[PDB]
Amino acid sequence: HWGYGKHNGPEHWHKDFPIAKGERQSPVDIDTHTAKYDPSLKPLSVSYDQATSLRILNNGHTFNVEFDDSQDKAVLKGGPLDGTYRLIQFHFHWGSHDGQGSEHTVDKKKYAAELHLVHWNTKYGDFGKAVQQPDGLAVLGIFLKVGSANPGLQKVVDVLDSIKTKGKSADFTNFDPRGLLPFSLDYWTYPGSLTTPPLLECVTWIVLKEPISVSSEQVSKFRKLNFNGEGEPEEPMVDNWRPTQPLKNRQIKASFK
Ligand SMILES: [Zn+2]
Repeated sequence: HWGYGKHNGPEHWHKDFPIAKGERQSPVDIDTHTAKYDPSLKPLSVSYDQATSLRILNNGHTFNVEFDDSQDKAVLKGGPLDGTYRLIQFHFHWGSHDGQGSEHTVDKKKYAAELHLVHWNTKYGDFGKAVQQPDGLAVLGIFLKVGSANPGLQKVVDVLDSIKTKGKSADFTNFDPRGLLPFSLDYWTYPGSLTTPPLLECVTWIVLKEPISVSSEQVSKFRKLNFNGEGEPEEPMVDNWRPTQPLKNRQIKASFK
């Protein structure tokens, strides 16, 4: 019912999801000169040592790596957050070519891809309750810059040929998401939304300044996925990104001076 095509794409999402034109929509452009250091931010704590990946799936929009979120096995704390946020899945957005694909931009520059690690606030008990609250979700956003091959991505790349069409999934256990993090956790933060329908304004965005690498060959494997289901005309899964939205009455804060 929604997608990234001419008919069903970001320019038309507002018809069925009028919040698409709301106060706190994502992604946004990050102006690095006007994002101000915020000394009230606490240190950011990523605790992924016990993370338990389960499956990888093509949902017709991207591919998701799903985690066991029945316990505090992989959590995000600190920074702008109050309380504990549990990892439920991560996924990517990417382009048709290396010069586009990210959702957030930095001084109007696009990266080749962007990684989203989605976490929900445990005080709401269940992801489905959390997404209804303004402090329900915390999404780590990590930019991918084409350069050297990334070993922490390779297990993902290697399984993508098994989930080429919408609705396919594969077993995906023992994947360590720490291998997808940059070495510095310096970040920008702002209040926003899911970047796909239903576009709910429940997200504390934490966008890391340091990108991770991806080889040309690795991102080319992302582009061999398809939006369509089996037996339908082929629609390559590329350019599954929403363009940036107006900042409106928000500020982007920096964790670093
Ligand atoms: Zn995303």
